[PDB]
Amino acid sequence: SHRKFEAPRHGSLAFHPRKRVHKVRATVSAFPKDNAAEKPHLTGFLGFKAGMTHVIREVKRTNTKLPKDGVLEPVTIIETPPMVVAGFVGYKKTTTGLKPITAVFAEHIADEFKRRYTKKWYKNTKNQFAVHTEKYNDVKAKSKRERQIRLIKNRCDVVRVIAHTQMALVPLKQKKAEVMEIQINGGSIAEKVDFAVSLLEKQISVNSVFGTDECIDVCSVTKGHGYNGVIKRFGVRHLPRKTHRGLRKVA
Amino acid sequence: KCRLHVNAVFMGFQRAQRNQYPNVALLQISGVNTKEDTPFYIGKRVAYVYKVNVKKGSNKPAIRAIFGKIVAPHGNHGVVKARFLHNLPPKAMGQNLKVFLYPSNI
Amino acid sequence: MKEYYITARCTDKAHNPNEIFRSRVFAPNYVVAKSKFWMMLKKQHKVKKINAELLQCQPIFEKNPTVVKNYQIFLRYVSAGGIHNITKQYRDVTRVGAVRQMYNDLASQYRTRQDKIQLISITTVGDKAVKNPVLHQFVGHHVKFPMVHCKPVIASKRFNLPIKAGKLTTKLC
Amino acid sequence: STNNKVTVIDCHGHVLGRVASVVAKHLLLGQKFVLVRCEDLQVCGTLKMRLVQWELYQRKRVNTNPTRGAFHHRSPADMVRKAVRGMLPKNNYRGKLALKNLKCFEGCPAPYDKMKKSSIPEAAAIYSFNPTRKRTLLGELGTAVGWKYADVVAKNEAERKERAAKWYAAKQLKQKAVAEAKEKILADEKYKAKVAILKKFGYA
Amino acid sequence: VFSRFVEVGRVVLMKTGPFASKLAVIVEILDHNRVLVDGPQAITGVPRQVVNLNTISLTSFVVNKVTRGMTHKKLCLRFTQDAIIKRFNKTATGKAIEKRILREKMTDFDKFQVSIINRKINAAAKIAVSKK
Amino acid sequence: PRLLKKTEHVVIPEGVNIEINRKNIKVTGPRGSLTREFQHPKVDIYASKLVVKKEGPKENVVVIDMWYGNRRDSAVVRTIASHIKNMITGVTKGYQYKMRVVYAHFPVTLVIADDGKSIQVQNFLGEKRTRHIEMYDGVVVKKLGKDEICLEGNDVEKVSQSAANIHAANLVRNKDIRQFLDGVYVSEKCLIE
RNA sequence: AUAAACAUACUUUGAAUCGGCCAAGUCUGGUAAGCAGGACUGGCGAUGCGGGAUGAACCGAACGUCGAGAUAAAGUGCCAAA
RNA sequence: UGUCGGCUCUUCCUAUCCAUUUCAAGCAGAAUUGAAAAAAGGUAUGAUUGUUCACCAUUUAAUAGGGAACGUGAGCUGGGU
RNA sequence: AAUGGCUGAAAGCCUCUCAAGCCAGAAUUUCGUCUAGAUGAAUACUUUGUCUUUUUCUUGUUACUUUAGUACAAUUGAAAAUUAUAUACGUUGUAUUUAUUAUCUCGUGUAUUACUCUAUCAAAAGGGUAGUGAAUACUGAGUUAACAAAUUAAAGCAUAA
Repeated sequence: SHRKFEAPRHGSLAFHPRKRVHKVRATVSAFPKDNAAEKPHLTGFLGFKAGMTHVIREVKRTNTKLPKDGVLEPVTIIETPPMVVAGFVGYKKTTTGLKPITAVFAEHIADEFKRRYTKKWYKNTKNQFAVHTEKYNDVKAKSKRERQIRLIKNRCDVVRVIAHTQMALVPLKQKKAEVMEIQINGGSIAEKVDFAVSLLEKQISVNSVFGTDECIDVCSVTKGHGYNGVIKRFGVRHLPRKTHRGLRKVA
Repeated sequence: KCRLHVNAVFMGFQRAQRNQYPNVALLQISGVNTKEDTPFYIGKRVAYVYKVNVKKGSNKPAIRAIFGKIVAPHGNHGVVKARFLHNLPPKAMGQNLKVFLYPSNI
Repeated sequence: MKEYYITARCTDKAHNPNEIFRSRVFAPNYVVAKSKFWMMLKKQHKVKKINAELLQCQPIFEKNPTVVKNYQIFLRYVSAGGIHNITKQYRDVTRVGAVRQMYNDLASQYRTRQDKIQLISITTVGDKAVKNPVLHQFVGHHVKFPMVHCKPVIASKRFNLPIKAGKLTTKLC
Repeated sequence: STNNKVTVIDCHGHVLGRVASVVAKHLLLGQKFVLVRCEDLQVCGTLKMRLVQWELYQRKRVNTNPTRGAFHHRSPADMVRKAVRGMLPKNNYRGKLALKNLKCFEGCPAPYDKMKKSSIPEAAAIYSFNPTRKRTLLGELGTAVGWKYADVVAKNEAERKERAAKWYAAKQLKQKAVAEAKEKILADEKYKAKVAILKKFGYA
Repeated sequence: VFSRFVEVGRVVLMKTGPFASKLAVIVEILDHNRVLVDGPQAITGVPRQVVNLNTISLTSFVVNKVTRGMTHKKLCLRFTQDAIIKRFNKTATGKAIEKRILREKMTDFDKFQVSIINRKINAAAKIAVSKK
Repeated sequence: PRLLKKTEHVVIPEGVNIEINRKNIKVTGPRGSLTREFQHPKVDIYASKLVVKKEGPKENVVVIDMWYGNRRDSAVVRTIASHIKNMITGVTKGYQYKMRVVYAHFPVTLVIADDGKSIQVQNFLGEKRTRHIEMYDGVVVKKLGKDEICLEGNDVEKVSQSAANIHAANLVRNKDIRQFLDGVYVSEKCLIE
């Protein structure tokens, strides 16, 4: 028999399975489409949600009935100290998807970046990138670095820099940095690698990535809530008071 | 040193849709594409030579073989019937068999 | 298909024992030809096997099976609607071959099995008496056509390999 | 003996199901197969006809859990693997081992582009098809149903042709010079004893 | 434009049957699938018979003044006038057929000599081509 | 029924050259060059000298022959011949499709870009929307007179389709089209020369 | 005419069973039914085997344990022998 | 094999009520009527009655028709039987 | 998609095509974007450099420890496209497994190689350059053969990450 009355289904099937992530940081699934007729630039950053407040803003849109004295709106503050570029990676378009070809790293790597490679820092030998730094200027290692640059300029289509935050600039108790790959969108692969090479060990501020009054996309992990019933997870209707064995379940 | 055999593939046992008779094995000799080229191989020797990884303390040979004869053709496509001293193991389906040039009639 | 010349006569009070019935029956073998012959006598002259006796049943061979002739076949076939008389034309060197063509043609074009067709007659027509729209184009003295998209011909089943080397090609032939 | 070599089938100008039937039989005969360019295979019917057939295939899906249901791979190499798997024994070790010897790739990858290629005369489209019967390439059908790597294969194939165009041009020059040097040896006065044997058996 | 046609007088080569690799002449076209070939029985040995077109191959020779239903007496006369046998033996197909007849009467010893000689000649011809 | 040989030909005039490479005909004339691929697997296109008049001399023709083939597949011999005939005419005396604007109350203003490769349709039936139909390569729009435009080109298929694009952009919706006779219609089709 | 001596004729004593169902170049009641009820025969029940992918009844053919051969129904692109 | 309805909830069919794209009219406009593509999204609140049904009062772009053991009782309720 | 059209035959005209070839057109489909996610890839450090199994230490992994056995650089596999394919030829008529004249020694140089190795320039190349060896041709000669014989197992825990 048909359901007597029609109603929209509770919850979205676009978000099933409904499973909690493991890492706190959320990797962006995609980057803006590349355009080859513009100067190279970075297409992303990384910040920490400080909190919310509210503002009053003057309305500049015309033909609107909003008050001329301003409208109260909520805002979210995202603290974004400058990030440090530690290296870059080239990607190649294969018949199975993007494949990283090689990764080139800077000479000096901060201890915040190194902590990402262990699970117990205080019990570690803390020798991450030690061989890479020790023989950085060796003639054999210099030629390998140049070949890596040349290989990317020939057999790569996507260039991303490896940038990490400086956790000493935020009140977070964490000391291990958060690492993100920021894709370079711009000219050819030759001038994209040149842009990334000049960015090694430099600091990139959030103003160099985002402009003024720019609409952007934000990717993050929602606040955890633990085990929950069907009333909160989906929003189904509660059962009558007369119900045996409980009210907050799908009948 | 030299090649004095022809690779024949152990296609399977003489069978029907749902039954199977392991007394006769069906071989597909290399280079024989029709039943009219089969009369040469009727009566020839066929060996299924297989390797067994024996232990050092064992006197069993590392290389063993099962010998048989080609007795009749099977269809119009050069497949033959062979009978062996012991029925071939069905784990050897698709493996290669040696078809020798003896008993010679030339 | 084969030809047979069959003669017989009836010896009973209804048929005089001087009337001889002849036919030229097409059949795969002489047993089938006799059966076709006896159905005609029963269905036309009330002559039955028990009351009659066969005289001759001998094969008929083409005098010159090397000259191409235009055969005109008159036949009747039973369909769902009823019974129709049809005239078909075939080109061949033997009478039996043309009749074999007719049976295969009727079974495909009209979906009519063998046991629904009766071959009334088969004669030889002239060059310009061919009316088949397709067959008429090969009757002239200057028929010429290039056979294209040829598949290469294998000499025998010996050289018929399942997987070959290199690329495959057709032939302008 | 043992067959350690790989039979490389160029799936260009072939029919999907007729290639699969021959390969699936030989996979059961112990042969190792690689079907390069499994996206250039042809199937009967226009694109509109093929897309309708795909929609019927895409409908088959477990109602209570689509993740358990039939998985409809769009890659042409996976289209062929589905066809070949259907012609092999099901749920036994014999059919699993046979399918372990088969590979398609959408182009010609690094090891298989310099190997000897084979053809299946039974599966050639020029033999089994009326020329006016409209066909569809597996690649063209794959793009229409959501195969994202159609232009990656085209780019990789374009590089492969231009590299083979100069390898063949260079090799032709060597073979022409070798053939001439062979003609001077064959016509040489001192080689008469050897050449006489060659001509007597039709080799010269 | 097509160069070889199925017509009366066209010399065809039988590919299968008891008369494979024997020359023949088309004398009458039955229909699109069948022709009558009478490659002179007194010369090539192929009797006047009806053959499907799938079992022959056209050659580049057409006998002049060959008409429909040409008799074997006159066909033999015109067959030897154009010297079809002489001309066919100089073609790639003519030499391919002759080679196969030569090879099929080679014993083991004869194949041994050719492999030894051909290997040396081919290797020697490779040495004679400089690499600069 | 099947035809043993269905044949057609087109006559190459004095100042026209044609090269055929696997059913890829490239006709060159005084007014430019034209190329088209005829991907039918059963036609044979080649150039030859044939007598087309009952008593005239040989003149160069392009012969399109199709041998044994049913009536469904034999219909492309004349189709290909007519396409080649149109391509010959388009490079000697190019095609021209003249169009006229019909309106009852609201005048329609046509804005043609300087290059002529696009047109603008404004105030069609008083609508605020503006149509900016573009044209195919080799098709040029110019305004002849009041409420009249024409398209010039060497390819009839592109000139006619561009004309169809202009008309199809000005269709009356949700109204009686027998009463609202508004739009841009092809008055007549002719040759430039 | 043909067949029939481990033929033929039986005698005594006794078991189980008398819910049946199916097919169809058959029939009746019914609009009809995988419905109800019949005439003749063959079946299933009581029966496995080869085939029809699967199936009480269809087709071939009825069964001690086996070897080698010709076969029946029906098949011969792969699964699957051809 | 827990025997009606309602509450709850998911999914499916199209013989489509609305929204999207089209054609026809005895289509001037507006409002409508017949039909094609299309089942991805929607299809309500109440008085009386256990009611399915029914009939009224509204609101809506529309308040379409049905299936899933006449969906759904170790899911409820127990008004009907 | 329905539909409306262009060019255009069949069928000298006509025709949106129960023909070839195209265009416009949906809350449509596919990419793009969102969520989950398989085999994977890159880099950092620890190693290892012909190979495994059985024991054994550790929360566990890897390296590691011991007794053996085993192999030893050198000819390995590519036209593309079309198929009514410019002309000509039809080059016929056996894909893989499976194309080396037994072994060793003696004799001099040249030449060749999708051959091996080293150095260098390069490089997600069957790459270039130089050198070296191997195989082969020019192109030899000699010795010998008779019976025989011609793939991993089993045990440990010192140190290090």
